[PDB]
Formats: sequence, C-alpha cells, structure tokens
Amino acid sequence: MYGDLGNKLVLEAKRTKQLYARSNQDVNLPMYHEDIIRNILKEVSNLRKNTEYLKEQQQLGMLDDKVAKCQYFVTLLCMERNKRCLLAYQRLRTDILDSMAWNNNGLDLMDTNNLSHQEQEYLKEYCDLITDLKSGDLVDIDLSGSLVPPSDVFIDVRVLKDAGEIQTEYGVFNLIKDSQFFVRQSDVERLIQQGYLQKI
Amino acid sequence: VRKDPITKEWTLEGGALVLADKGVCLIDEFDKMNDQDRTSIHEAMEQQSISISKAGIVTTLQARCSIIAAANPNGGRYNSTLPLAQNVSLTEPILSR
Amino acid sequence: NASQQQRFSYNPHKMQFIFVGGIAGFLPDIEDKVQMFLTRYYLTNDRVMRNENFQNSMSITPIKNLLGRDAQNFLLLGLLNKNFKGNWSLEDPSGSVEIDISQTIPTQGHYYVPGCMVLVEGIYYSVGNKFHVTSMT
Amino acid sequence: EIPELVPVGEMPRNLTMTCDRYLTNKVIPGTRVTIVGIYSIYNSKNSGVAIRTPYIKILGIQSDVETSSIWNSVTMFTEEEEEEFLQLSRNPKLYEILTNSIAPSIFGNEDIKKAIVCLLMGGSKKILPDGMRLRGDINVLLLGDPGTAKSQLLKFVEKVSPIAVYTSGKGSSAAGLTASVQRDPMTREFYLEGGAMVLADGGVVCIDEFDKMRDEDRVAIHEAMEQQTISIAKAGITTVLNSRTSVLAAANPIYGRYDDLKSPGDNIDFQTTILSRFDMIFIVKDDHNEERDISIANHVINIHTGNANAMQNQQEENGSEISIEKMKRYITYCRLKCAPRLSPQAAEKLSSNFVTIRKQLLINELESTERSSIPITIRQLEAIIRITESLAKLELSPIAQERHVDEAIRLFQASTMDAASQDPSLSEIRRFEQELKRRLPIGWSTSYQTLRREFALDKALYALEKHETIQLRHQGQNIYRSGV
Amino acid sequence: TVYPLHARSTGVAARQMLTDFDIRNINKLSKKKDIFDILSQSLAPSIYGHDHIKKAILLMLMGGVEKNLENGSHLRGDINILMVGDPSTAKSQLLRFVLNTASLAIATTGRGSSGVGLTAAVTTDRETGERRLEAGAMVLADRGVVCIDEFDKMTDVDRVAIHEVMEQQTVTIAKAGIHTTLNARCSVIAAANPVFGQYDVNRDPHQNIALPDSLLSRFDLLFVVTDDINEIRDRSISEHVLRTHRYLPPGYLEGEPVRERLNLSLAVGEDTEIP
Amino acid sequence: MGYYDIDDVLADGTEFPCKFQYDIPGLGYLENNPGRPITKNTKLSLPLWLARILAIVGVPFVELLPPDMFSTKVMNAIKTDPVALDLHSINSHFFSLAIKWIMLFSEKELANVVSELLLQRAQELNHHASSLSIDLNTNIATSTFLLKLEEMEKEIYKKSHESYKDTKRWMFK
Amino acid sequence: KIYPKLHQMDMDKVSRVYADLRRESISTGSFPITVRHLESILRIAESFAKMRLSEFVSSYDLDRAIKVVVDSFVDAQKVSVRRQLRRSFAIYTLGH
Amino acid sequence: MSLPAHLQQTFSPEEIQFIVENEPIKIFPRITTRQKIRNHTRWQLITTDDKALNNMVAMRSTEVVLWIALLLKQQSKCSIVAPQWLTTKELDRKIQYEKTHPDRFSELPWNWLVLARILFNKAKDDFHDPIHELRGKIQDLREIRQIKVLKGLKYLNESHLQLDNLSLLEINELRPFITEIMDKLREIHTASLTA
Ligand SMILES: Nc1ncnc2c1ncn2[C@@H]1O[C@H](COP(=O)(O)OP(=O)(O)OP(O)(O)=S)[C@@H](O)[C@H]1O
Ligand SMILES: Nc1ncnc2c1ncn2[C@@H]1O[C@H](COP(=O)(O)OP(=O)(O)O)[C@@H](O)[C@H]1O
Ligand SMILES: [Mg+2]
Ligand SMILES: [Mg+2]
Repeated sequence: MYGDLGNKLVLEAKRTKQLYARSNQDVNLPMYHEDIIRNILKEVSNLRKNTEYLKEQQQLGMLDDKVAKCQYFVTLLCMERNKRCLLAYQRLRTDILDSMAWNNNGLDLMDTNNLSHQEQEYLKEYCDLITDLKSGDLVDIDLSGSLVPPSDVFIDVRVLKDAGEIQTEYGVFNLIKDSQFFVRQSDVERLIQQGYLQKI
Repeated sequence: VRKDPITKEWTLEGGALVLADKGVCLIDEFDKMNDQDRTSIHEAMEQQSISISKAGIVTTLQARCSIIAAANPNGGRYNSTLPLAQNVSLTEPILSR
Repeated sequence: NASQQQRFSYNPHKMQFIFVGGIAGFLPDIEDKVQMFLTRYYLTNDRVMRNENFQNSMSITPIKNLLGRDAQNFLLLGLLNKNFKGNWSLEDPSGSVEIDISQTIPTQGHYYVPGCMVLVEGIYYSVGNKFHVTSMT
Repeated sequence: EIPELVPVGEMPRNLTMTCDRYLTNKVIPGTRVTIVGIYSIYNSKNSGVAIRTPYIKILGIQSDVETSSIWNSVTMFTEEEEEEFLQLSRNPKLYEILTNSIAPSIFGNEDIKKAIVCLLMGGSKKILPDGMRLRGDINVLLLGDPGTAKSQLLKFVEKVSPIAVYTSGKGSSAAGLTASVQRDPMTREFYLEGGAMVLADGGVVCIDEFDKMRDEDRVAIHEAMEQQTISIAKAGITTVLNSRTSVLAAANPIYGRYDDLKSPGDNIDFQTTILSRFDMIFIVKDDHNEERDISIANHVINIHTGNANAMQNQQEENGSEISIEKMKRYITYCRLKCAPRLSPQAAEKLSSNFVTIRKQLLINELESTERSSIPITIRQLEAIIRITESLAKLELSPIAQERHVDEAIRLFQASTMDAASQDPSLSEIRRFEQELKRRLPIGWSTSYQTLRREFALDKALYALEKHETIQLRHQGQNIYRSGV
Repeated sequence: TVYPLHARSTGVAARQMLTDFDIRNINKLSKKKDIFDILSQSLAPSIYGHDHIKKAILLMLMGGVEKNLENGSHLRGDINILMVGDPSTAKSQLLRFVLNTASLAIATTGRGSSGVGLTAAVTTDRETGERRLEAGAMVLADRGVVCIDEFDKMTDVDRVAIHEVMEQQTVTIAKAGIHTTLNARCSVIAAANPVFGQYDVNRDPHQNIALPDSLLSRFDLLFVVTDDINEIRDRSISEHVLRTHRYLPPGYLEGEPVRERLNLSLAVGEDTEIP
Repeated sequence: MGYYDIDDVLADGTEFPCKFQYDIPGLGYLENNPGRPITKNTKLSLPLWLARILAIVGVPFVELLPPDMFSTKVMNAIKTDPVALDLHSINSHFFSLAIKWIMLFSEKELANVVSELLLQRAQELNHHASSLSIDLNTNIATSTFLLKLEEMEKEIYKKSHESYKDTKRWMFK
Repeated sequence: KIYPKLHQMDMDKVSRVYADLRRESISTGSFPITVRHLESILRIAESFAKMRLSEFVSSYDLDRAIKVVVDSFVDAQKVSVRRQLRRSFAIYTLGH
Repeated sequence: MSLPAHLQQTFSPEEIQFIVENEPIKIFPRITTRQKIRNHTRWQLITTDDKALNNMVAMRSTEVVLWIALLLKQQSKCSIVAPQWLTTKELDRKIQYEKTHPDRFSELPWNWLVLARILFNKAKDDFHDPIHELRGKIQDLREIRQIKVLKGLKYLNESHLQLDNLSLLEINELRPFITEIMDKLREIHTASLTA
C-alpha cells in the first residue's frame, strides 16, 4: 500500500532498538536513514496533493458524498500511518540520544555525523538543559552521577591511560600509567567513567 | 580398496608407497611407466600423504617415502646438445619434485 | 594561503569530511591525483542533486547504466573530454561513453571546453556504443 | 585413529563405540573427537579361541565442530564469545585480518587468500516461491604452474573450515565422491554410504590434483556443484540426497607450465561445462622476478629456521591475525547468523558490470574467431552475487552495500577475467610495425589519432610496447618511440 | 491410518481436492483467448526467456490422449522433450521445476543411474523371504514424468533401457527366473550437453549431440538452446536474475538466514478474469 | 498499545483478509489498479491499521474475514500442545494481533484460549529463563525452544533471564 | 635419532643462489626451478648435517648442499651454455 | 532517557543490597568512643541515630546500622553478631517447616538472602556455627523456596496473587516475569470484556 516505506523504516528502527539494547556497547545511532525519510515524506506530499486535487475536482465537478468522503478518508488514514511510522522512528532515536547524553555527561561529548542537523541541535541544547538541572537547586547532589549505589567507600584503581598529573580536592593524583591507587571511590568516579582508571 | 572375501565390505590396503613409509621407494625404469600410473605418485611425493576417497572410504593415508627413480633418455642416449626437457618424456610437475 | 586551508573531501554518499612531516612533506600522494577529479565530480553532482531536480524532474543516470539500453533517453552528468582515439566523450565515475556532438543545441550563455562538467541529454545507441546528445548545458 | 598418529606403514584402526541417552546424536561422521570411555569387552558371536571383541562405552564426547547439523542447526554460542564475535565484526580492518590469517606461511597470493575467505563464508541461499532454489556456495579453481603453493592452500582450508574433506583427484572415484551403493553383509539389502561430497555437506571439499581425475569421475561432480543435490537410481534405490558443499579444486594446465606461447584453450583440458561451475578460476604464474624471488626465499628460510613459530605467534597476539580455532568459530557464527541480500544500488552495479564483462568476452571471441576456453555466463553473474554476499556476511552486515560490490567485481576481474584474458592479421601487424618504424623516427613521438587516420584494434602498438620500442605516455594520447 | 500427502506441497495429496469454486474459476479461465500464453508464462517465473520451452513443458504436463488400438497396437499419448544446449541456460532449473510441479515426477541423473536402477532390481523380500522385483526410477514414474538430467553422460549399457521404455513404454525382465513386463508409461524430459563444451553452429545437429539417432527419434521435441552473447538480452537477463536474488520471504527480516522447519503439520488428516 | 511502541506499530502493519461491501469509487491506489476503482464484494488483503477503521465506519465499507492465524486448525493446535507450538512461524506478533482481534470482536472464546496458551507457554519460558549455564572449567532444548517465541514472549524471556542472571551474578560475586 | 637445525646460517647466500638459479632457469634453460628447489637446498644441508651426526647445520654442510644443487642444475643444461652457467655460479662454490 | 532500561520497573540487586544495608544490626565493638568523666569528633550523622555510636564500649553489644557495622568490620574495630535466625538450629527448624507445609513459605525475614550473603562475605569469622554448614543450609532453603515458587507461578491469574512470606530478593527477581505475564493475561481479559 502506502505504508511499506514506513514499515521498512520501523523495521530498521527495531534493529537499532535491539542493536543498542545489546548489553552496553554504547553503540552510536546508525546514521540517520535520510533516504527512506525523504521517500516517505515525498510519499506524504503526493498524498496531500491528491487530496488537494480531489477537493478542487469535487467542487467544480459533480461528485457525490460517497467517493469524496471515502477517498479523502483513506488518504488521511494512510498519511496518519506514515506519520506514526516517522514519529516512532524519531522517538526511538530521541530516546537513545537522551540515554547517551545522560550517561556521557560524565564520560565524553561526542562520530557525530550519524545525526541530522535537527538531532545535533537537539543533543547540543539537551546537554545545556541537563547542566541547568545540575545547577538550579539540585546542585548539592550530582544529578549526572552514577546510578549504582555506593557500596564501598574505599576502592583500589589502576591507571589505564597516562594523564600526567591531575589535581584532586585536597592533594593531587599522579596518573602514572600502570600504577595502582587506593583512594576513596568518591573522588575518582569521573575518571573511572571517562576511561582513565579501571579497577572497580 | 578391495571387497573383503570373508566379511564382504570395502577395506583399504596400502601399496608400495605405504609399505615404504618412512623409508625409500625405488622405481626402476621411471620413464616407461604409464602416464596414468606415473601421475599417481604426485601427492605422495610432495605432500607425503595418499588421499583415497573410493567406495565410500574417505581417508588420507600417510606415506613419508623418498622416491629414488632411474630413468632413460628418449632414444636411449642422452643428447647433450638438447635441454633436459627435450631428452625425457617427463613433464615439469614430476620433474620439479 | 593555498597551503593553509582545510582539507575537505566529500564522502560520496552524503558527508563533507575534514582531513586537516619533513622536508618533502608537501608532496601529494598518488591517491590524491586519483581522487582529484572524483572529488570535483562529487561536488558537482551534489550541486545538481540540490538544484536541478528541485527546479527542473529527470534523474541523472550513471554512464555505466547505458550499456544494455537500446534507444532510451538519458540525462548524463559527465566530464567532457577527448578520447585517445580523438573523439569527444564524457567521463563518469561509473564509466565513459563517446558522444555524437553533431545536431546538438547548446546553451549559448556558457563556455564549453574540454575538462568542464556538462549535463548532456540524448538517446543512447548500442549499434556503435554512442550517446547522441541533443542538448548539453 | 588420527592420521598423524598411525604407526609407520600401518592402516588406521577402527574401534566400535556405544553412546547412550543424552550422548547420542552428538557427532557426525568425519568429526574429530576426544572420548572419555570405559575400554570394555563383549563377545560378539561373529575366529580364534576365547577371543573377545573390544569396544569403548562412551562417558563423555568433546567434539570441536558442534553437534549433529552445525551448532545443532541453530546457535549454541556462549554469550561472551558471541559478544567477542560482534566486537570482531566491527573491526574496520576485519577483511585484512581474515586475509592475513589464511595460511600465514604462504607468501603473497593475497587475491587467492581473499577468495578463500569468501569461499569459507559463502553466499546466501535463496528459495523462491515457485520452488527453484539458488545456491549460495562459492567454487574456486586454482590453475597454475607447479610449486605455487596451491596444495598447501588446499590443506590449510581443510583445517580452518569447520567441515572439510581433502581428496586427491587421482585416487578418487565417482561412486566414492558422491554416494556408493553397498550391500549389507547381514541383511542382503542395498544401502547408500556417503562419499566425500556428502561428508563435506555444509562445508568445503578440497579436490587436489583436479585434472588427474578420470573423465567419467569428474562428471559426477556436475550436479553436486550447481544443483547441490546427488541423484541416485541404483539397485532399486531412488533418492535425491543433499550436498551443500563448496568445491575448492586445484589443477594443473597441460605441459605443467602455462606455456603462454600456446593458445589459452590448449593449456586447459577442462570442458566449458565443468569450467562454468567455478565462480573464480585463478591462473597463477611463476613470475621469475628477482626482487620477488629474494622476498620469497627470505620468507621460506624464516619458515624453516624456526622463526615462524615466533613471528606468527607474535603477529597473532598483536591482533593482526586470528588463530585457526577462533576463525573456525567465527566462520560458523557468520554462516549461521547473517545472509545478506543486495541493495538496489548494488544490483544496478552488478547488472551494468555483467554486461561489460560479456561485451569484453564477445569482442575477444570475435577477434580470435574461436570460443574462449574460460566461459562467462549467467552463472558467473550469480558468482559475483555470491561473492558480494559473502563479503557482506563476514562483516555481519544484513545488506550488501556498493563497497562489497566493488570488491567482488575486483575479485572477479582478478581471477576469472584474468584467466580469460590470456592471449598467444599477422601481415597487418608486420606492415604496421615496418611502416611506423620507418616513418616515425627513433627519438620522436606521434599522437595516436594520427596513426588511426593512417590505418582496427591495433594490438600491434601493445605488442611494440612489450618490446619496449614505443611507449604510450600522455594518458594514451601520445605514442613515443622509447628508443628501440 | 495412512494419509497420502504428496505433490511436494507438504500437506495436500497428489490428487488435490477441487472445490466447486475452483472448478468454476478454472472453467472461467479456460475461456480466455490466450490461456495457453498465461499458463506457459506462469510456469517458471524465475526463468527469464525460454517461452517456447515453457509452452512445450506445459503441453507435456497434460499429454495427448493414449490410443489402445486393437490387434495389440498402442499409440502412446506422452510427450518427450529433450533440451540440448550451452552451459547455464536453465536446462536443469527447468527440470527441477518440472519435478516440483508435476504430480508424479522422479529425478534422475546420467551418472548416478544404472539400467537396473532405472527399470527393476531383483532383490529378496525380508518379511517373506523370497525373490521379488523392486520398481526402478522409471517404473515408479508410471503415468508421470522422468527428469533425466545430464542425459548424454549415461553409459551405453544403461541407455538401452530408456530406449526400450520410450519405444514401447514397458520394461521386460528376464533374470533370476523372473519373466514379467512392468508398465512404464512415463513421459521423459531430458537435459543434455553438446559433444564439445558448447553448441557449435558450424556443424550439423548430429555430431553436436552424443546420442544415437535411434534414441533422438523417440523425443517429440528436441530444443536446442544457445547462450548467444548479446547486449540488450544480457542486460534483461542480468536485471531479472538480480531481481530474483533480492527476493525476501514474507515472514523473514532482511539479512536473516532462511531457516527451514517445515513444521506445517498443525493437523494430521484432511483437517472474463485476466490475470 | 502505546503510540510509539514499535512492536505495536509493526503489529498494525499486517495484511488481513477482508471482503468489501460497497462498489467504492476511485480507490485502489496501490491495490493493483490506481485509477480504476474497487468493485463490490471483492476480497482483499489490507493492513490492520486500515482494515480496523474501514470495518467500523460507514453497513461498514469492509467486512473482516476470519484470518488463518485464528482458524480452527490453529485453535486445535493451541489446545493440543501449547508448549510445542511454533508460534513464531504462525505470526511473529501473534499475541498482540490476538489481543487486537479480541478487542475488535469481543470474542470471549478466542480470549479464553489465548490466555491459557500464554499461561502454559509462560511456565516453560520461565523454566528456560531461570536455568543459567554453569562452567566447570547453552542447552540444545533451550535454543530449540527459543526459536518458537513471538516478539512479545522474546521480550518477557529477555527481561526475566536478565533479572535471574543479575541475581546470580550478585549472589556469587 | 638426529634432527639437525638451521640456526647458524647465512640466509643471504641461499637467497642469492635461489634468485640466480631462477634467473638462469627462465633464460637459457629448461630445468624448472620453483620454491621446491629452494627447500631442496635446506633439506640436503640437513642430510649432510645428519651424516656427521651433528645436531646443527654448519656452514660447510650448507655450502656442500648449494654445490650439489647448482651442479645438478648445471650438468643438465645444453653444452652450449654449460660453460657460461658454471662460470656464473662459480662464486657460490668457492673453496671446491 | 534518564533512567536506564534495566532499571525501569525493578531494583538492581545492588539496590536491594543498599536497601538491606540500612537495617540495624547488633555488633560487639572493638573500640570505645564513650567519653570518660575526666578533643574527639562525634559522628553526628543525618540519616540514622548517632547515639549508639558515640557510646560504644569495647565488647558491649550495641545496635548500629548495617552499612556502618560493615565499615567498622573493614578494619578489626567491631564484630558483627549474627542474627538469631542465622544459626544451624533455626535454619533446620525453617527447613523442617518448609518440608512440612508444601503450600506456604516459611517465616524467614525479608532480607534473609541478602543478609546471609553480606555476612558470609564480610563477617565470615563471627559465626558460632561452621560457615560451611550455614551456607549448605541457606542453599537448601533457597532450593525449597524455589520449588514452591515454580509451582505457584502456575496460578498466574488476572485478578491478584498472594505471595505471603516471600523474601525481598526472591520477589525482586520474580518481578519482571510475574508482573509482565499478569499484565498480558489482564489485557486479554479486558479486551474480551469490551461489551
Ligand atoms: N609463496 C610461497 N610461500 C611459501 N611456501 C611456498 C610458496 N610457494 C611454494 N612454497 C612451497 O613450495 C612447495 C610447493 O608444493 P605444493 O604447494 O604442495 O605443490 P603445488 O604448489 O600444489 O604444485 P603442484 O601441486 O605440483 S601443481 C611447498 O613446500 C610450499 O611450502
Ligand atoms: N534464462 C535464465 N533466466 C534466469 N536465470 C538463468 C537463466 N539461464 C540460466 N540461469 C541461471 O543459471 C544458473 C544455473 O543454471 P543451470 O540450471 O545450471 O543450467 P545448466 O544446467 O544448463 O548449466 C541458475 O541458478 C539460473 O538462475
Ligand atoms: Mg599439489
Ligand atoms: Mg545442467
């Protein structure tokens, strides 16, 4: 019918869904399916033009209520179905973007070519919105922090990537590669999340 | 392979290159064997393994032989004025072994 | 300066990537010569895919797609050049085809020279593997 | 017993074994297993005194190729190793990793290793609604001069592939390659016993010394290679078995060396029918190049003087190679997980390339006035399709893009078009050479359009370029007398 | 109970039940001016070209009427088709289609079939313990078709049997003290290759085929197929084959292997128009 | 039945056998004849998102025929051996479509069968989800049963198996 | 009871000998010189090392194998080119 | 989104351990923070009672929140007292209760699995009974309770369910299955009752 392109789109969205589910490879959203989006959007334009063509032909012509109502109704239903497929695909991409932003606000701010201009702007402003939340009133708690409960206060860590020297709250950490620390889990959480320290 | 006269099923028995495994196989008058008999030692002389897939018996025997063959030039006399390939009827795949 | 700009190579599908060492660090590599015209063709093709279809809606068929077709009409975007045999032709990333320039009506508001990328239109003929161009702009 | 464990000059010895309950239907013929059993004794009544037939009662079987079917016709891959395979498939250089790990001791032969990777992965099988099915296995033929390591490649493929059978062309019969009708000694009833092409079902069969097969034995492979079914009508049996095997056959042109002086059809004694099945027909040649000979010698010496056992291990641990036990699992996973299908843009490229290939073959046949020994047919278009799908499969990509099409086209041009392009009127050639030698001076150049005006295909210019007396320099628009 | 599912359709009998609606539709379609063209072109949609071979195959599927004349005369009503041509011209895919479509088809190959295996084998019964005949691959196909692929590869000793069958449509057995005459009223469709690799138009169509004329005379139609290298036809065939290779089954995702379970046995037993 | 639920979106886009009731003019855009209209009493396969609406608005335009996936043969198969039924081949979204059909037609008998089917199959998928492989240094039955689950049960199994695996990993850490 | 090893060797000499053998095989010759004839030098050197019951192939056991292989190659050539081939290969059999 | 998929409607077992760690437990201190009649920093916490911490006397049993008892047990500065239900006699009594009443669960505390795991890992030397036997009885109780659960998940109707005396970890691991099968059997029922 008319939703076959939309059906393929939501099938690909399902793939992205399970794709990113897969444990936690924090996979990058498969590059936007621009080509399928363009075709279905063009498919919508043809349907809208058909409604415009039928409506003007109904006025000048002698068209009974039956066909004038039914053809318009079917075209409207097809357009709604295409809208739903597009909306589902976009909403899944938006949800994955939100998850990535929340998890990586403490990890990294990143290939970004997989995102359309609208999605790039959305992510760029969403990071700012998250930072606004982390500073308005809930500044005492780190709203972007880890959601795993803080079981043990003191942990030992191993430096993966050399980072020279980094100043902590009171003293300083000399992040010599392949050197093991024994420090409080509080002041190394960001480094562990980023990917500089490894153990626990 | 042969049909065992007592048990009546196909069984595999080795030949010269298996009876001479990890030894030497001596082939006198190399150039006078039939071509379709001389080509049968191509695998056992380089890969040192006889591959048999006849009568439902798919197996690869082992023949770590060392062929020493005595040949005889075309016409009975070695013509020193001609290259080696023109003095024998053997081809490159068997001369390279 | 010409030596201090940003290397912008266009990923053929849809991307304008960024690329950004010794005494002979300025010497171009062979692949640079290979892709010198490919990048230019990709840029012109993107320009056409943005302007022509939204303004004029015949599609652009790659030259390799003209082989089995006998007398159909095609719109080719190719680099006008002279074959080693001495006859004009269009070069495309997918291939090349000789063009019969006789009985052609060109847009008079342009300079047409070998090496310029043109938009020819005509009927392919498999009898001699030639593209009888009608209007090229 | 293992062929590498039999004593000197001894036949392999069988041993009856019994499974029970959950250890049944666990292995298939041809698989290598390690058994933990009780070496027991039973007195079968079927010729000495007080003799007892020995057997082993199995208490545990530890195959290395999965259970009946492959992974029991499904996926029995632990989650950690499945995640490892997924991580591997995302490697941007996975193709180079797989190529570099196919017979690491064989120097060069990059194209053959790539084709072997494609053969191991295989295409995607299709079953259309109307009933006819399209095979998804790649057959590769390796013609060429002796000493080019074809048999070593075949022996390695017999190891890396999860299911493989190695057979020689000489010692192999038609009834022993496909299916042998045998008479049961007890019940007097005929029954089939599978051959090499049935044991290697779902895998690859390596037929070394292909050209030595008897003419009536090589024909039996014709159906089992394309239709992938074996039809038997013997002794009151009428069955159509299945053999979904890829055939990797190594052959030898007549006269041993290629002998390019002779016609390309004279070197190859295979019929057109048999040659059409093979997807890629490699014709390798001994270059006799000094700079390459030094490299080959230095590589082989390193192989001999123990340096391989260190260099290969270091490369494998570096991540630029894959061990056999890991590539085998990856191949099984890819074959049971992904079956890519072509994108429309890929299909357009494949069609437009098939037309070009057939046009080139037509013009070569017209020039030579003799049918080409190497055929190009619709089966070769399906060959390019299968190569594309295998290239996509090794990356676990569900859809084959134009990158895979470009690489499959390159592989086909490097193997079958190269095999078919081999070339050995004469008066016209002599006249052209003489007239251009006398007219065009020794040190100057003339443009080719001018030579065309003077006048054809003009292979004389290419022949002269071989003799280094002329030289096409300005992108083929200038013919320059190089100095001879 | 014995439930005869057949016809390779996995759940229906060889004699498929005909509903009154189906018979009405069949009669309606029989009135079309070009019913023959529709039925022929609908045979093997995946095989581009070969329209005349498809028409001949369809005519063979419903063979002519068989005349049991007096004085022992017997005019066979079965059509035999031989297809000889260049490699990879769908000579064997057409045979496979006939196997998958005909109500009773038996697959045979030149190499993998002997005369005993094609006519009758004198084996011994085990339940009773006595000599008995076992029907061969071409007596089992009685009132059916036999798809002999790679026809020319049959050995001469194994080719006299099919010669006799196509001659008089009965095999005769005179071994092990058995004198019977089994009935083999089958229509043979065979695919053969030229004597050389490919068909040679410079020679008569006798030295191209490696079969005796006394055997080619029993084939109603001898179709010669040539893989002529064109440019328009090559483009058409390539497009058709690529369309075929992109086919995706209904209940399957893209890039998912086509696993087969065939567990359609949800129940055991019976449980104008111009297309 | 969420709007953005991809499982529901895909379930909606499944063809259903339905005969027409009016000689409707001008339709059939992709129904084999774009310009030419659709005749009355014509049997056609339509997506559920279309046939559902077309079977209520109006005598309704389209009459919905009993699909094969709910035929008496499938019902007998369900009532016979619910665990050993290859419901993935019958329909990858069998349960969502069954729920939609019950909602549309208020079928108090199809629901009473599909609920028992769901319970009986839930027992077995819990058995398979709560059995975790232990390394001494996947089962055949588990892998051959996981091939016979729809897209709904394949998510319940994934969630429950992940929960059991997390509990095991925490307890034995 | 002996399996000599090729640890101490000059792979450059063997590589040069093999390259020269192939170059003279392709032009003015007919004896096929493949990689098998490169491995033949190593195998003959190992046999010579076995003769002395040595567990390591010495330089003498390699020079002798090279001499054996080049002599077998040269003596099978036509008498017209045999003198030139012997003169060309003399630099590898220095010492005997 | 903000909350990951695996944390949607359930608790990760780490969060269950976090919840359990807030319950008070009885300890034998190895230090003494009780200021004498004749400086020092007091705990002055905000989510629990600091009174029992500023008044610790060595080898005088007090009650502190579990996550603090573990923190002190990280050093040698306390000794966690096993709860009375975590002895061989009481575990045998509970096992006998389970084997005697095949329709209802035993009255084990809601945190018995989590507490047993935590105490076995961090306080392995504070049990009056051999820990190799306490583990073997905890596992037996878990097995019996798993058998009873699998035979009650056979009563997953669409109205309700009474899982009396079930622990917290067992409920947490059964939540995504029970609460998603009952949802489907309820959706089917409501679809049928659309009249
Ligand atoms: N490129 C190479 N790299 C490494 N070893 C090689 C190479 N080429 C040849 N060899 C060696 O040379 C020998 C070649 O023997 P095989 O490969 O078994 O015979 P073949 O190459 O198949 O030639 P045939 O079978 O007589 S036509 C083996 O010992 C190989 O290890
Ligand atoms: N006319 C055609 N149309 C479509 N496919 C064809 C055609 N001819 C050959 N093929 C393809 O060639 C492949 C092999 O054909 P095959 O049956 O082996 O022919 P033959 O038996 O004569 O070699 C088939 O997979 C088929 O798809
Ligand atoms: Mg070999
Ligand atoms: Mg055929």
